[PDB]
Amino acid sequence: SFVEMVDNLRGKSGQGYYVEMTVGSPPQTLNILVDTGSSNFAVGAAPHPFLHRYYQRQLSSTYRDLRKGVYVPYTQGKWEGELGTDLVSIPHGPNVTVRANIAAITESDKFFINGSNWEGILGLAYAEIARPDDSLEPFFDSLVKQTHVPNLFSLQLCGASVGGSMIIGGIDHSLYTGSLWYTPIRREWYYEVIIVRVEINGQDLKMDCKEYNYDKSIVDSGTTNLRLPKKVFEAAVKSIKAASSTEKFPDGFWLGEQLVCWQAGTTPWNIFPVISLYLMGEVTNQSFRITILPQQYLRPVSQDDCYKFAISQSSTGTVMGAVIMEGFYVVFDRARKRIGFAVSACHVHDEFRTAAVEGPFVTLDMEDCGYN
Ligand SMILES: COc1ccc([C@H](Cc2cc([N+](=O)[O-])ccc2OC)c2c[nH]c(N)n2)cc1F
Repeated sequence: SFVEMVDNLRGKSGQGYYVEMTVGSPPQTLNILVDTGSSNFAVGAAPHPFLHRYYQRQLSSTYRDLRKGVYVPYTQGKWEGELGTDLVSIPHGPNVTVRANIAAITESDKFFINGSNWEGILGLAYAEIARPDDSLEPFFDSLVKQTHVPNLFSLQLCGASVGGSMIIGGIDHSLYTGSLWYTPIRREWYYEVIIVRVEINGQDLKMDCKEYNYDKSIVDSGTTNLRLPKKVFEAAVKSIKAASSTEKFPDGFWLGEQLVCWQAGTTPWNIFPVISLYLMGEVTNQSFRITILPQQYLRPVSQDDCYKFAISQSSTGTVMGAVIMEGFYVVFDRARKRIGFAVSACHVHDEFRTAAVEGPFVTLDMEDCGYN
């Protein structure tokens, strides 16, 4: 089972992964970004230069107008829409059709990306961060309530046309290897977690573990990079720099501005360190760590192989984005309020190193790593 859902994700590097969904009756097909960093089901519902398709409510016999608007400011830009409901389904997902809240995006400024394969967003986080308020039930919540699909989904984000799998309602064994280790979901808004220790090539970053989670640490498929707090990013980069000093790179590379290139097939992966995040475990004083390779944080972008540094600075806490998720099979066990990590069956590595998920490790005062 779940074979119907395997490989149901596609994507364009740096733009996220999208699943195919249909909305309305008769069904209208759209590509919806899979975002565990937001909680709205929003879709383009009016003409736009970047949208080559859009939700046409007037053509759905099953549409219902909630007669309420929503205004979402996004960085330097925004989107606005009319809230409503309609029948939604996932062609390559569970065989269910559900009535869900839909934010019909009717106006936007600097939101939709020029030439992006997706026309909407599927916010899989919790209601607390749903716009305009926590009373707009997130899609996955309606899905679970209206069907018998277990309260759980898993993501295998593979990279370099990127692809992956979103398994709704189960765990597909062929998507990972070894063990799944679970970290508790600290609070149900974002998929917030607690990082209790960071290593660069085995060397402890040695910071107040509260810094790692300041002001929070989330798992966000809607973010490309691994984004770390300023103090943490600064330390991580210093350490990553030291670890790879056999070659020097322009300060622009460490800022994600400049690229770094090598003769096709000669990328010096080994001079780059691995990165380990220790996550709070399910058992007392027990943690586990997930380790990613340069193949994860060096985003491929001629007859050379060129890459961009995919670790960047955050002011809104740690974001375990695609850079992290692409090394692992990530299980969002909402039912049990925990997130599973297993080595991904599709992650990119070489013959000497591999992403890892190891445990347990004795760790005291893990609660103290949580920032308030
Ligand atoms: C409910 O309101 C929003 C939901 C999601 C986003 C973006 C989605 C997005 C993802 C990627 N992407 O690269 O996956 C690129 C561009 C995007 O928006 C244009 C986002 C930001 N962070 C998260 N989790 N998602 C912005 C919103 F205003």
